[PDB]
Amino acid sequence: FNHPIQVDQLNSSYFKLSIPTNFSFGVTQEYIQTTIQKVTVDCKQYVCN
Amino acid sequence: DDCMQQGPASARDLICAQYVAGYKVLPPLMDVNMEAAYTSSLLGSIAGVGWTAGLSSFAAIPFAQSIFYRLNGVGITQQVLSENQKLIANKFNQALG
Amino acid sequence: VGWTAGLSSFAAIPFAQSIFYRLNGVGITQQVLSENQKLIANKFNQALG
Amino acid sequence: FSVDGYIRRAIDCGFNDLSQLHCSYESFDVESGVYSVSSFEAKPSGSVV
Amino acid sequence: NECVKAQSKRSGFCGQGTHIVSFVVNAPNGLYFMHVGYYPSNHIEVVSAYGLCDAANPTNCIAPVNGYFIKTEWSYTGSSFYAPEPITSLNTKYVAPQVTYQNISTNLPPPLLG
Amino acid sequence: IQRLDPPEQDAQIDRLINGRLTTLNAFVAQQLVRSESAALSAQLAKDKVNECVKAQSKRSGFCGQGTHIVSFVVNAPNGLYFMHVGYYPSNHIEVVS
Amino acid sequence: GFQKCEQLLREYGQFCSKINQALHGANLRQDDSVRNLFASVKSSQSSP
Ligand SMILES: *[C@@H]1O[C@H](CO)[C@@H](O[C@@H]2O[C@H](CO)[C@@H](O[C@@H]3O[C@H](CO)[C@@H](O)[C@H](O[C@H]4O[C@H](CO)[C@@H](O)[C@H](O)[C@@H]4O)[C@@H]3O)[C@H](O)[C@H]2NC(C)=O)[C@H](O)[C@H]1NC(C)=O
Ligand SMILES: *[C@@H]1O[C@H](CO)[C@@H](O)[C@H](O)[C@H]1NC(C)=O
Ligand SMILES: *[C@@H]1O[C@H](CO)[C@@H](O)[C@H](O)[C@H]1NC(C)=O
Repeated sequence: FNHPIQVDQLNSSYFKLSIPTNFSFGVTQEYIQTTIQKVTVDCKQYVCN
Repeated sequence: DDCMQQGPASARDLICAQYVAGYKVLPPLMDVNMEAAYTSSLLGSIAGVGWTAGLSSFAAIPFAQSIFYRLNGVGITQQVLSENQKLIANKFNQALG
Repeated sequence: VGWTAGLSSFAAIPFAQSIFYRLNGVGITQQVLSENQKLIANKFNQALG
Repeated sequence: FSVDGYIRRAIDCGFNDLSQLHCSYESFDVESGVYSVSSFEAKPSGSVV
Repeated sequence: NECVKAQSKRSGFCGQGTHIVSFVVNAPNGLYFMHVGYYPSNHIEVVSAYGLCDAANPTNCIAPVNGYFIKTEWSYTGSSFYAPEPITSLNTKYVAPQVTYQNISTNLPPPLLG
Repeated sequence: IQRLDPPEQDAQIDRLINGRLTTLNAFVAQQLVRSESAALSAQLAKDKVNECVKAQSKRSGFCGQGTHIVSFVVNAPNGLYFMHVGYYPSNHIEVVS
Repeated sequence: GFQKCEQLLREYGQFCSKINQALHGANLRQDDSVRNLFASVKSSQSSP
C-alpha cells in the first residue's frame, strides 16, 4: 500500500499546509470507444449455403 | 479441505459445489486490509482536501473546522455557526449515531 | 473557447496566453507565471514530447 | 389479401433486391434507408472431376 | 465539452492531477484524449493562518483568495505553488472575524492598515 | 453408457451436452453482463468519491438528499458504501424580501 | 470425465475455449476496474 504524504494537525489556531515547491506536466491518455464495426449477415446464405 | 473434512454447510451449498460441479470462485484483487487502508487514508484526507482552489495542496485542518466552512458555504452565516457550534456538533452526531 | 462566461463568444487569443490563464486559475500566482514562462513552456513540451 | 380474401397485390420475393426488402418486412410499405439483402449468388459454369 | 472545450474542476474526471488542457484526436473506433494535467511535487510543510485581523480593530479581518496566508511576518502564497508574495488587496478578501484568525499588531499588511 | 449402445447412446449424451452447453453459454453471457454493469458502476463510484467525498458537492441529488455537507466511504461486500451527510431544513417561514 | 462425451463435445468446435476465454476476459476486467477505482480513491496527502 502506497501511503500518502502524512500531514499532521496542529493543536493551535494555525494549521499545517503541505504545498508544492515544484511541478511537472503530465499527460493522461484515455481512449473512449464510440463505435463498433458495423456488420450485416446474409442469414439465409449463412445457414443454408 | 473444509468441504472434505466438514462437508456442506447446508442444502444447496454453492461453495462446496465448486469442486463437484467444476467451477471455481476466484479471490479479489485486493485483500481486506488493503481495501481498508484505502478508505482509511481517504477519511483522513477529507477535511484538508475539500477546502480551497487546486487539488495540489493539503490543509491539515480539524474536521470540525472543515464542517463549519462547509456550512458557511451553503448559506448559514458565521454568526449563526459561531453561536450554535455545540448544537451543530450534536445534530451531526445524532445523524451518524 | 475555454476562457470566459458564456458559450456564445470566441476570444481568438494565443494558446500560450490561454495556458497562463488556466494555470492562474488553479492557484499559481501571476508573479510566478510571469517569471517562469519559459520554464512552464519547457515542462509542457516535455509532457507532450 | 383483401378483406374479401382475394389477392390483388403481391411481391415476387426473388425478383430483385427491392422485392427482397419488402418480403423481409412482410410489407408493401417499408421505411427509407440502406438495407442489406441477399448477396448475388455466383453460379457454377461447369464442373471438374 | 468538459475537458477539451473547457478547463475542468472535477478531480479525476479528465486526467489525474489538476486539469489544465485537453486535446482530442481520432482513434480506430473512437476518440483518443490527451489530458494535460498539473502534477505537484516536492511538497513542504509551512504554518498557515485561517485569516488575519487588525489587533487594534478586531472587526477588520482578511482571508486569502485562492491561496494561503503563510509565515515567513505574514505573506501570501498561491494554493498550488509555494511562492511567497506580499499580502495585498488583490489576493485577499474582507471577512467577518473568527476565533481562528490571528491578531496582528505590528507589521500589518496593507488591507488592514485602516 | 451403462444402459444404451452407441446409436442411441450418442443421442442421449448429446441431449445432455446441448443442455449443458446452453447452461454454460447462459452463465457466461450473464457474467459478461454483470461484469460490464459493475465496471460502469465502478466509474460511478469513482465519480462519487471525487465529487462527494473529496469535495463538497453543489449538485442537487447527486450525493445524498438535501444540501450536501460531507460524505464518508467504507468498503462493502461487492463495492463501496457511501454515507452522505446532508443538511435538511425544517420549519420554513415566509418573509418579505 | 467421460471419454465418450468428450468425443461428442469436440463436434461443437472449440466450445470450452470460448467459455474459458470469455470468463478470463471478464475476470481481468474486474481486476482492472478495481485497480482503476482504488487508484482514484487514493489520496496524495492525508492526515493520520
Ligand atoms: C483575534 O481576536 C478575536 C476577537 O477578540 C478573538 O476571537 C474571540 O475570542 C473570544 C474568546 O477569547 C470569543 O468569546 C467567547 O469565547 C467562548 C469560548 O468558550 C465562547 O463560548 C463564547 O460564546 C458565548 O458568548 C457569546 C457572546 O459573547 C454568545 O454569542 C455565544 O452564543 C455563547 O453564549 C464567546 O464566543 C469571541 O467570540 C471571539 N471572537 C469572534 C469574532 O469569534 C481571537 O481568538 C483572536 N485570535 C487569536 C489567535 O487569539
Ligand atoms: C491540546 O489538545 C487537547 C486534547 O487532546 C485539548 O483539550 C487542548 O485544549 C489543546 N490545546 C490547545 C492550545 O488547543
Ligand atoms: C523539479 O523536478 C525536476 C524533476 O522532475 C528537477 O529536474 C528540477 O530540478 C526540480 N526543480 C526544483 C526547483 O527542485
